[PDB]
Amino acid sequence: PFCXLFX
Amino acid sequence: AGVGTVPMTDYGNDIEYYGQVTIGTPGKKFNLDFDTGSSDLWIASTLCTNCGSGQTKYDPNQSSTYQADGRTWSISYGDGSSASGILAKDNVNLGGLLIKGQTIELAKREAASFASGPNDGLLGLGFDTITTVRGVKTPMDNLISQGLISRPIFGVYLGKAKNGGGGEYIFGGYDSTKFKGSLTTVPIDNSRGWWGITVDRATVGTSTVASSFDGILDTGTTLLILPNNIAASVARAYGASDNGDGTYTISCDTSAFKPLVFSINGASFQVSPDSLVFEEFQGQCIAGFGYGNWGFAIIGDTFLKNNYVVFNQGVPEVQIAPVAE
Ligand SMILES: [Ca+2]
Repeated sequence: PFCXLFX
Repeated sequence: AGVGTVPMTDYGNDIEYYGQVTIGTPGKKFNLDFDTGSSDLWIASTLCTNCGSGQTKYDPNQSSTYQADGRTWSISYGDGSSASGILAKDNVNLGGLLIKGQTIELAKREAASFASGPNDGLLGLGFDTITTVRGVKTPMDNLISQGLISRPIFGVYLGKAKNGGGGEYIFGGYDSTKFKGSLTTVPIDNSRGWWGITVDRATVGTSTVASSFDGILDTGTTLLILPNNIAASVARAYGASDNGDGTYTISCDTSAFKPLVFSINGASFQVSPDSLVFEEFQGQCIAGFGYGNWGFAIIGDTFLKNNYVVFNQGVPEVQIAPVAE
């Protein structure tokens, strides 16, 4: 899974 | 494809979605992750010393429109990944829209997770208040000021791998073949530089698993990440077990599950039973919802692959409708 700035 | 239309590729089991962007003159095609949770446009480059052999790398020497810049940049994402390098200027072609003189960020270093993923970099679609370098106009800002879009919007369709994958972003318009019924307008709070909305409540069957909570619409996040208490309440409704790492183990058989319904601005939006299962590994299934220690939810792909969204940077606001399927 990805989690791109704040999270 | 129509003007401003970008077909997307669904990577794996709805892990992420990337589209082709042409950068430079004459230009090279790059696969970028379309991310509403960030606002930097960065790409792997030939200056990079720990980049993936598989990534397409921007080469300043091969673009007659490259313009050097003396600033550096560094980014660190919520999930611990990062990248850093120098700024530059060049032309970017987004679905036929040629943005002239866009600030691009060339990577010199990137996290291994990027080196081993499927994209060449990221296209940030968040607000300009969170660009890592002050004064950088984002691609949406330039589409608007260069008159490339006449409405400050982008329509987003993310497909489901189970139905063939795909997805489509339309800059400056939207496609009603992708959703059913009327769009619901939802005001956006961009005070933190994100597409923040308020969810009125969440129910599973007749049970109210959550009251109002804030969340951010993030195309760059795979799951539905909820604050601890809310995630725990949701998990109880489905008999999911906490893996102790921000994820849950759920039954691979979703035939018996009721949908997770969000009430937003008076309308119902759901996470269909099939979306409650993210991935299956050696007969154990990882749920489509996870937890994090924030007071707000990250409304990721689990939710967006079930609901079409028109993002309006102008108001700002969003228009949402259940996907046509
Ligand atoms: Ca991500």
